[PDB]
Amino acid sequence: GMREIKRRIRSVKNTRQITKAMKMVAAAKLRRAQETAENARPYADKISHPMLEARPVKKTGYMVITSDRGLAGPYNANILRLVSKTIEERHQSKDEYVIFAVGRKGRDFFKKRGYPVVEEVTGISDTPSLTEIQDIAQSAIGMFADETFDKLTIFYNEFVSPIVQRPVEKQLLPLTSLLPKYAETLIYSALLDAKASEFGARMTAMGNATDNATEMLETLTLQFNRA
Amino acid sequence: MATVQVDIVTPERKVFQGEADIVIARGVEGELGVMAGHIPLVTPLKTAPVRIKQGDKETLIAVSGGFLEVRPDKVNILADTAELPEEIDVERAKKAKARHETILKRLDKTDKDYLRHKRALERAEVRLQVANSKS
Repeated sequence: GMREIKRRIRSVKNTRQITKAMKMVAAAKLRRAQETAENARPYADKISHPMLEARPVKKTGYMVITSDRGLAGPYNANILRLVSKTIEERHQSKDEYVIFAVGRKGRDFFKKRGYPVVEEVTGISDTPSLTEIQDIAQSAIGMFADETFDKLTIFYNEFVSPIVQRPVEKQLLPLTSLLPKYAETLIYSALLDAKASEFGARMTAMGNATDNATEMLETLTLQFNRA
Repeated sequence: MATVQVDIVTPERKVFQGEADIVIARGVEGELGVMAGHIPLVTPLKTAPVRIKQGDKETLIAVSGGFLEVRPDKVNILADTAELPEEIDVERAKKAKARHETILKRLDKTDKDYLRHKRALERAEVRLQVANSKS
């Protein structure tokens, strides 16, 4: 009782080292996103369709957003949780939905349990700039634009506080209340919101993480001395 | 000499804010030299430079998209990929001069890339022609 409960101690120490230094970044990084978000607003604001008018009703397409390279507590395992609960009733058909998996953590989920996935956008980025999803966005529209999509949809990880963020699913292509660049930017709107939320969700799990280490450490330490 | 705003702005952030003396642009059905006192005017633009003068300092601008917006006062165009007279990376255009130009001759038959890389041969020529005007 004098050796590899100190390993447990040193290791738990190290973990403590990094979760807090990444807690630093979760807020370093995913607050910047807020800037690179409320900037869209400007152009996000300047505002029978090509067909982006309410029509019915066969093959629908999903676009579920998740972190790739994630360490953000549940906020990634409870949006997959939600596409995999809501499609549970929308699948008595073998149309097989089809998802546009953005982010590698949702990606892998979808290729372990068949879904399947017609697109898997490589490596998110944290900016995320202009040339990044103007593919999957553009081509997720392109599949409504003639015409294998009667409806599009993202699974957005909406950002309330940095302490919370809610699994939300919006609908994109069949609009509501030549120019569908709107759709493309809508996907910005979420892809951008989906970011904050992740690291929003990431520092929250990192503080909790740090703390949990301290605590747990302070448990372990009793064993360091009293046999 | 009066003045009127001409703020070309990409989806991300603003581009040219400063008041414009006299403006020029190349639309699809003609040439729109933006000024002051116009009526409401909206129509698809081209991949054209809108050298938005602010002190008689003239310089071509890189644009490829966006729609038009004109009034008795203001003018805001929601162009796609656009940048400043110096943000135009000459070297990123030296790649399309060997990426898109050297491949537009392979496959044909069905319409295709004479308008997904030759239209790109306009953005890949603007970032070299407009690349001159950096002052």
